[PDB]
Amino acid sequence: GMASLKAKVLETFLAKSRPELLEYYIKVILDYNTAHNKVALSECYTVASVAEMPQNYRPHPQRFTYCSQVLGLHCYKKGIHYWEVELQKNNFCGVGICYGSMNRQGPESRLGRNSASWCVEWFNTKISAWHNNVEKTLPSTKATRVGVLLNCDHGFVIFFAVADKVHLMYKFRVDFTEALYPAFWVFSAGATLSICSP
Repeated sequence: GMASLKAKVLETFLAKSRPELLEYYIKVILDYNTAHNKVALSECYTVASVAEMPQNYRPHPQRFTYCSQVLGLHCYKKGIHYWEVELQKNNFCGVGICYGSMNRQGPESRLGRNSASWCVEWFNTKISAWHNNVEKTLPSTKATRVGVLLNCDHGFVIFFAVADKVHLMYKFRVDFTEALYPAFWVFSAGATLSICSP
């Protein structure tokens, strides 16, 4: 019964317009203590890019040591939330969510490559959705912006491509077991991920 009701709510959210999604807006700020040495933060901690000069980070237990990732400041276990990320030179980069308990060290700390995270990703300019180290290739888009709809109350996440209107990239139904952080990956030179304020 819950699964049948969840499905009807999911269809409603898949059909929402951008103004309707923006009603769930949440302000995401990047967490300085999580950024890998190769990740530079700028514009009042709303932009992540690949560092071209030393960032002079101190080692921190919450800092990613293996891959070029960074988290948002806050995590969410209740409510329904929406944020957007503008991309430049998106040859190798990723946008997703993860449990706080995701490992921050070693190969398994990569977004979508473990059971604690979900993401969409550009990889040699080709798009895929990832969870639990299982890939789903997706059609290309000319959009330069991703919208993430995180629904903790009903249990799903949706990734939208945002241009003049919104288009589905991929979704996951999940009965989440703990709070979720926005999460980001920037790997190719010149790649930038900018959190939007519309």
